[PDB]
Amino acid sequence: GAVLHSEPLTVMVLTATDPFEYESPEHEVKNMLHATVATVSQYFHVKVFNINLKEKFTKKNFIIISNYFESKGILEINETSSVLEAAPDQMIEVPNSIIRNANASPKICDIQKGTSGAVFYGVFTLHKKTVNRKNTIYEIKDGSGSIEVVGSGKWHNINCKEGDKLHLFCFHLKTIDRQPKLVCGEHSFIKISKR
Repeated sequence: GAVLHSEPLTVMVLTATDPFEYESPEHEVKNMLHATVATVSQYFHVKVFNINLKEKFTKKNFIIISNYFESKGILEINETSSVLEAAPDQMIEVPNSIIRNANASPKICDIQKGTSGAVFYGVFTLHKKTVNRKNTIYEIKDGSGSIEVVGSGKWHNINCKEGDKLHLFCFHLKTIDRQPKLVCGEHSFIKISKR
């Protein structure tokens, strides 16, 4: 159950992925990208479903979004949304603290406290990989704990080795055998950093 934001909101683009394939709710494969943006008070993760907007979602661009959606605190832009270039006199002053917050990853111990279905993003070191038959277990670890990431579909058996860093986008928390795990969903994405 998403909510609709009708009013213009000026944001500064912080980061954006390249386009990648995903399956839509109508069971069609299309392209999307993940982005992060900031107002003067807060940063947001954004799912961008209209790939024609990829040039507007460039780092340090100022854009004005309207008729966009929000689910679980994540903003969603689809074809029906409006994304305009901000005029020079429409720029906003984003404190560097917000940008630092946006780039910070959550600690695994805090992911482990999440409610079922909570959504997380971050960059984590791969500690152990178990390639099963229908899915792959990527055990990630930081100084606060360890958690299993369950990858299937596009994220089954990806080309990585223990020690690499995995940048996880839009994974969600699920209890599996009395244990919190991160699992992929419709809009999940992984980026590998070799080490």
